[PDB]
Amino acid sequence: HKSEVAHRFKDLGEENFKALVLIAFAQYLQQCPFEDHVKLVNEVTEFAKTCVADESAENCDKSLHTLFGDKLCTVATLRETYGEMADCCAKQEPERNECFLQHKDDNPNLPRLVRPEVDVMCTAFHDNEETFLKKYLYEIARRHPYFYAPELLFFAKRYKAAFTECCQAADKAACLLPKLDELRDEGKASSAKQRLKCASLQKFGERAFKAWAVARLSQRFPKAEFAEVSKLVTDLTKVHTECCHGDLLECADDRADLAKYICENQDSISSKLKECCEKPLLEKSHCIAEVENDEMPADLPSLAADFVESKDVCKNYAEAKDVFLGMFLYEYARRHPDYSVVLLLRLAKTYETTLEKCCAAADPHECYAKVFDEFKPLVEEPQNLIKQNCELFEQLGEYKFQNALLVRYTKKVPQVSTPTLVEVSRNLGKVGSKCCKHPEAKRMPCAEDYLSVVLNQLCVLHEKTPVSDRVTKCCTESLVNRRPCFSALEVDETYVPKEFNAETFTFHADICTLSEKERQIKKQTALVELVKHKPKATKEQLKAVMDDFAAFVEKCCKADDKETCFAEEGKKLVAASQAALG
Ligand SMILES: O=C(O)c1cc2c(c3c1c([N+](=O)[O-])cc1ccccc13)OCO2
Ligand SMILES: O=C(O)c1cc2c(c3c1c([N+](=O)[O-])cc1ccccc13)OCO2
Ligand SMILES: CCCCCCCCCCCCCC(=O)O
Ligand SMILES: CCCCCCCCCCCCCC(=O)O
Ligand SMILES: CCCCCCCCCCCCCC(=O)O
Ligand SMILES: CCCCCCCCCCCCCC(=O)O
Ligand SMILES: CCCCCCCCCCCCCC(=O)O
Ligand SMILES: CCCCCCCCCCCCCC(=O)O
Repeated sequence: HKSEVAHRFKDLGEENFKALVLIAFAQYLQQCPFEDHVKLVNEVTEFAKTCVADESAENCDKSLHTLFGDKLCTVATLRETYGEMADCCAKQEPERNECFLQHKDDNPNLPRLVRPEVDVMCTAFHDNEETFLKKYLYEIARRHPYFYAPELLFFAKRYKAAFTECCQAADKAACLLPKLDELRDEGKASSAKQRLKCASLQKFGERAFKAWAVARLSQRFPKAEFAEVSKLVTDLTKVHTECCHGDLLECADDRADLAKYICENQDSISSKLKECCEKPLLEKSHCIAEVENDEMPADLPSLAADFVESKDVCKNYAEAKDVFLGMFLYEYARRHPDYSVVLLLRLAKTYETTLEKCCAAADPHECYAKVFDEFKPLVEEPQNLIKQNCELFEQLGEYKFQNALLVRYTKKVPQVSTPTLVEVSRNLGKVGSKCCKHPEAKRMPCAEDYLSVVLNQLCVLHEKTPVSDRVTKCCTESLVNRRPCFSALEVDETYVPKEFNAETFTFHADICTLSEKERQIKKQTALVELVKHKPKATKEQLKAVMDDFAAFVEKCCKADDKETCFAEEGKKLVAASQAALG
């Protein structure tokens, strides 16, 4: 178009345009105050309106990258605040934009965002809704500078809905706080999955990513032909390749192009896309990314015909090995939306290993005739793991389920920092409560998506301050093998029990007046420390100390001299436990 800024303004609408301009500036200029950014947005928006009124007005024909770069280089504090980044202004495009991307700071060292009191938030929301929400959008964007801006805008709108509902409700905090907890977790997860996809693309390569995409789209679009799934896989891998490079505009265009193609070819792809494809440009690709699986065709044949029984297996394989393997994955994935993607990838890797070995024998058919028997234990392992864990979760409930995992995992990797052991076990308990509520058919995909997040949260923390060779091995192995590796960890036999420390197991009256969450973490922290000191304690011995501890807290909270009860009966609890263990 003659004026790309006018085209964006008309396509997005003013409100959306202004919010995305704020995010973009915040993600590049992560240290400038909110008020500086608001002025930039207003200036850009007033310029944009000139172009909408006259596409041939001055500078309206300039590229969005040129205009955006020119505006960054007008920031007066650019060299004093960002130093080296101000030298990108001496360059011409496209080198100037590439230079700017290189100086995005993923660890900007900003203070943690403190959640205000419910009444305080609801009052700010009423008195200045836009400043309240937009400031938070700026705070989140500068802290997550690679977070795809449209999706950040989508979260902002869900927050707005939470505040308009709950701030006019009788019990505001009971309404609002769980909504903010759930939204924060979702945003954390979404951010983590974006980073995970890019990290995996670079380490393991384009081929491995295309395999993941073949499985993902085949489950989603089971009625589409292989050739159509494979075309979509190529474009999706290009979308993620570009998007991981970090250029928002290039990422947005590539995504809009794929959404446009998908929506123009619904009849060849899926019957679930009609609603997404009626949505505005801004939301189309995100809607499609989250579309529900289409219903699979009825009476699909067994895979044994084309992949086991046919005389042409090795011939078809050797002609074009990745196309044949992609076809195997497509046929398996479309039939099993109830599998994790990595499970489907394990089956493809198993089939490939068998074909490489067998097609070289004189009688390949005999060699690979039982290959579908090798899939059975691979399928059953996560299936059984899900059944066992969900049944234990129903028996124990979320808190006690977290403590079951806390003990188990402290014993396997006692060297991990106690805060990390608590957070990971807590989050894994949340995966149980979320996914176990699903029917069996959807449990394993649910578990995979949330475990990907939790386990990479563990890996990156460990990466920063490593402690255990076994955790680094599971974190650096095949992502397809990441979950089985963590599951195969055994109790650390060579761990030297940590030395007793008195104040670690000293408790005060503050525990009674703490929030339920902080009291849970306080107790979970001490349970980890208990196992790190007595790693060989049996489950009976541990339950007894936990039962003793529970009596000690409820007796000393109702005590009228609370402080001395906690000290006196605490010395008793510790001395009794030190003899009931070891
Ligand atoms: O934990 C935070 O600091 C945090 C606090 C928050 C959030 C988010 C947060 C994060 N995070 O993990 O940084 C990611 C997010 C990703 C998308 C959307 C929102 C958030 O929106 C309101 O208060
Ligand atoms: O990668 C995925 O999980 C994903 C899965 C998908 C997709 C898309 C996906 C993504 N993504 O990045 O999420 C972006 C997209 C952008 C434009 C069009 C489609 C998609 O359409 C169906 O299955
Ligand atoms: C993309 C996010 C846009 C706005 C999100 C914040 C809206 C106000 C709620 C912030 C309160 C703190 C949230 C928290 O710490 O859990
Ligand atoms: C200088 C960049 C900010 C102004 C232009 C931002 C345009 C973002 C496009 C958002 C629409 C994406 C559509 C999609 O994801 O499919
Ligand atoms: C569209 C190309 C599909 C190619 C299929 C490759 C064969 C499937 C095996 C997948 C192995 C992935 C390696 C890994 O990440 O562990
Ligand atoms: C409490 C943990 C969540 C519920 C049980 C999950 C079962 C283990 C993982 C299942 C499969 C994950 C993806 C995979 O490895 O194939
Ligand atoms: C925090 C360091 C220890 C991390 C322990 C690995 C977590 C195991 C994930 C594998 C599936 C979890 C469900 C299960 O307990 O079987
Ligand atoms: C040497 C150990 C001294 C005794 C201290 C016991 C600390 C164990 C904390 C038990 C936490 C589990 C209780 C709960 O979650 O309700």
